[PDB]
Amino acid sequence: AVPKGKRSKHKCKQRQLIYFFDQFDGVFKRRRESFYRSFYNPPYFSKQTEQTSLPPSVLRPFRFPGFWPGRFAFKMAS
Amino acid sequence: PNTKRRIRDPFWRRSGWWRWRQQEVKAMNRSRAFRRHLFPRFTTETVSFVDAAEAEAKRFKEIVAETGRYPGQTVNFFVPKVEGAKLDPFAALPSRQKRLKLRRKAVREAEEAEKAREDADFVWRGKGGGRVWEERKANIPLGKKKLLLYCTIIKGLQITDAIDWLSSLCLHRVNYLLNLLNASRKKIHEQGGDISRVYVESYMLNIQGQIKRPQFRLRMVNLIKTWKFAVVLRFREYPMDEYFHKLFILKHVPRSLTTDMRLALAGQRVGLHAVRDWYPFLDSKTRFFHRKRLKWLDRTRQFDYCLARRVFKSKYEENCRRRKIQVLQARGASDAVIEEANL
Amino acid sequence: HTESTRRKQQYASIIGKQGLSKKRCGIHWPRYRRRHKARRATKHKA
Amino acid sequence: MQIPRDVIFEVVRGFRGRSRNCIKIARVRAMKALLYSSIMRRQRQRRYRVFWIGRINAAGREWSFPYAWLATSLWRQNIWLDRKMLANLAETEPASFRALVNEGKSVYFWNPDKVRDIQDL
RNA sequence: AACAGGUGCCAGGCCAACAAGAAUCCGAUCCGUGUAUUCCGUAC
RNA sequence: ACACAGUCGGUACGAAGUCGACAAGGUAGUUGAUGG
RNA sequence: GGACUCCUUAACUUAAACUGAGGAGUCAAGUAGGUACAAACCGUACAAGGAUUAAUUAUGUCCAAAAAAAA
RNA sequence: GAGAAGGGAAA
RNA sequence: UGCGUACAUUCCUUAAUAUCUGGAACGAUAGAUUAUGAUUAGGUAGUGGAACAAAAAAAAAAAAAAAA
RNA sequence: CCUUUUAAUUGAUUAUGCUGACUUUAGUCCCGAUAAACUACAGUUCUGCUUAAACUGAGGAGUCAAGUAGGUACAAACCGUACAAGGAUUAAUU
RNA sequence: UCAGUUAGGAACGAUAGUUCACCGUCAGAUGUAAUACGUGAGCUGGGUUAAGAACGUCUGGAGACAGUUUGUUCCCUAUCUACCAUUUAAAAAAAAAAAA
RNA sequence: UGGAUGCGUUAAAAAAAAAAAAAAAAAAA
Repeated sequence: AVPKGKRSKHKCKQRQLIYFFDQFDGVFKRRRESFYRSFYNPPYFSKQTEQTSLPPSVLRPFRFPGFWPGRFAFKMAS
Repeated sequence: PNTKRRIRDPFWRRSGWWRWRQQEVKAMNRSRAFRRHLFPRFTTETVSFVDAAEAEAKRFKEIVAETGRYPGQTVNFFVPKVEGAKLDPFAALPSRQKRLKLRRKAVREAEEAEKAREDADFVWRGKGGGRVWEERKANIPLGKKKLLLYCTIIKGLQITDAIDWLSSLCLHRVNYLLNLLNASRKKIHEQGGDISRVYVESYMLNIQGQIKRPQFRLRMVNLIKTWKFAVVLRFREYPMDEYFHKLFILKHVPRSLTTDMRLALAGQRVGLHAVRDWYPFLDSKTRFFHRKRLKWLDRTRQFDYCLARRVFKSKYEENCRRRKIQVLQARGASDAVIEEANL
Repeated sequence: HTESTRRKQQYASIIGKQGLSKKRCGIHWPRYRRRHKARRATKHKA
Repeated sequence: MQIPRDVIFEVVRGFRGRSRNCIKIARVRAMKALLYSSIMRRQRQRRYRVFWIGRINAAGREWSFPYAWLATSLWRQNIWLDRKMLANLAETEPASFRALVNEGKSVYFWNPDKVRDIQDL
């Protein structure tokens, strides 16, 4: 069995939107939610990337300085 | 997965999504969205953004069309472009990137000028404005159909939100878009733009081609294609007034910012005052109830849009200035150096 | 066809203007030069 | 070609999909559009005329003088206002239309030579 | 006007070892072998 | 779009005012035509 | 070496948009109207072109749908 | 008042 | 005793090329186009007339009003 | 420009036309046979199949192909690689 | 025979490519017709209508028979209509900035 | 300590019934 005609641009656009919503609500929202929940734990440190990665760390940066009420850096010692 | 999750369909609904229903529902949605706005009840002026380079190009081309001559020509005439011509008839005009550079220059100049204008705190400016960057990446081995998904995800989001989005997807070929976003953010920061208020305003996909390979089958030989595409992203630094009206009044706050606030509170990296400090932006419930409180205060005429905007802008600017001063002090710099850094 | 129509329109747009240059004329440069030579032809020995 | 290419592309402006820019489909669509225009421009006169006729009939029936009697009366009276004018007077000049109806009645409702009073016999 | 080549593109007189104009005026943004006017060389 | 997806037509401002406006009113800027 | 309607016929099961003859009309190569809906029936003061005037053609006059029932 | 035998439904 | 309904070379604008439409007429330095002149102008096959098809070549791109 | 000419072989919605580009089918079909761990105080995961001796006086029982198919950094590069006396009697030097 | 507000139902085999039939059992309720003699992009391939080969028959022959036989690749990932399943919503993606 | 199926068991009643997905004097969202 084969198509009897060419699918139109209008219907292809409709399909684009429908598949976008399907993939969004089926994969992308869930993956983003899991990613944002993982932030409450120290970032994963792969032992196979030791040779080139940074030393292990736990701190997660606050990336909007305009909303930070505390101190940004400590004065140089002497 | 949940196996009972509600997956959305933009064209059909059980409740009835015929065209008349869509019309009525979207009229309701437009009304609600407009009523979500709080507007100042007193302003001195209604300044609107204009692009001098675009206006000059428009007038230049209008003159060329109306007189058949370049502006200032008296003897010769305008010569349109023909096949094989190596001269651009509109070479005197700036390119799109040059116009963007001139826009950034004008924005900087107007920002500096506004700091010495009386009544600058009572002026309405509107949505548009601010600096704009256009960044392009080529040779992406992805097709239009997938790029449309990945760009519809991030359109309209703050840059860090978009980066988090695309990083959460665990897709190998989205590394191209992630590289573009990271490089653009680094470039804007180095040029002095405030990463905190840079949004992805629009995208554009430009095909480049497709490499074809034979695929030998039972009765025929096919050609399988690998795409070649380029992506152009438009980043915009929102002016401080627009940033205030978006985050504070309409409660459209970056989830990256909200997550950082919640992580700080959970880890006790800030004081107890931070809870009330960040109440207007912290969570959905706090944002909703603060919006209700602001609406009631505005309807009783106790809320002051201009005073609130000034307080928000001053707090933001002072936090940034403190960051700069303390990072300088962490180096052991001299008082003269620190003072000269502020000029 | 479309190519011939486009070429004729471009030639009609450029051919009637004096003082053009090679970069302005492109593929029509020899034709434009011959046309201007023919137009000059009447000035010889006045 | 049956129609010039430029005219085809100018006529298919506002159409749906490939009909706007593909010559093969635009030609068929433009042919049909202009043929419809040609036929309907010849046909529309009587479609307007029936509208005038219905308007006049309703206006006359409002005064108890149907269109048939009104038309006979006017034509007999040597009043040659056309249907469009009569409909316009009906919808915009009610007093003048009522005067026309009264004139038509004065001719239609003639009286016999002898009239009989039989109310008390 | 085939009084060839080159010189930023259409040059008899800028170069090209043997003739003759850095000729003048006008050119949106650079240049002009271009327009207009004019002088000169040529048994080329 | 009900549509070989086109064609012919297609909304008639203000009074949204008011210190308004022939014969009666029972004063509503209301009313006059109509007994078997 | 065309089609259908009509008139007159031969063949057929007094059958077939059957086959085959003699004459007119339409189609073929003729739009828009009527006949419910893709040629051949009716009708045309038959279509160069434009327009918001008019006419009793066929045929209609309860509604779909234009068009009579004063006192 | 009729293959009014397109649908409704009329003296 | 009525009326509805298709048809305008009524108005306005074009066209007529196998020797007969006035025209064997009126003009004439190369036809301006007929105002109550006529016939008229659906059309497959076939036949015929006309107008285009932006180019090239040619030894004819300044005796042209007013302004410059 | 106009005029005259042109032998241009001069007008393409159509030949399952030719040479190509780019859409629809569609983000659909297509994913070959068994796999784990590499460790906060020792070790030996499980499975399929069984010529895996490489001097012992013996070139180690073949032919053919790879126009160099198991060299080399998580390389579809660069560089290097078939020695018939096998060169290191290198039990040396340190 | 006529009549419905049409209500519930009518089993299996031998030979046979068979349909319609014949014969046997159960039952004691022949049913008939249409749906492209419904249905092969749903199945089979026994008969039947290719290449091989054989018998009878016809010709001088190659060959043949509305005579009989044996052997002989039954494709398609479903675009649309139809149907059976199936579906949060006003919002819980993005955007929707007025008045002057 | 259990699951599925029929070769097991039960019912063959209701149709204004069992049940459902859009409360509706809201006539220009």
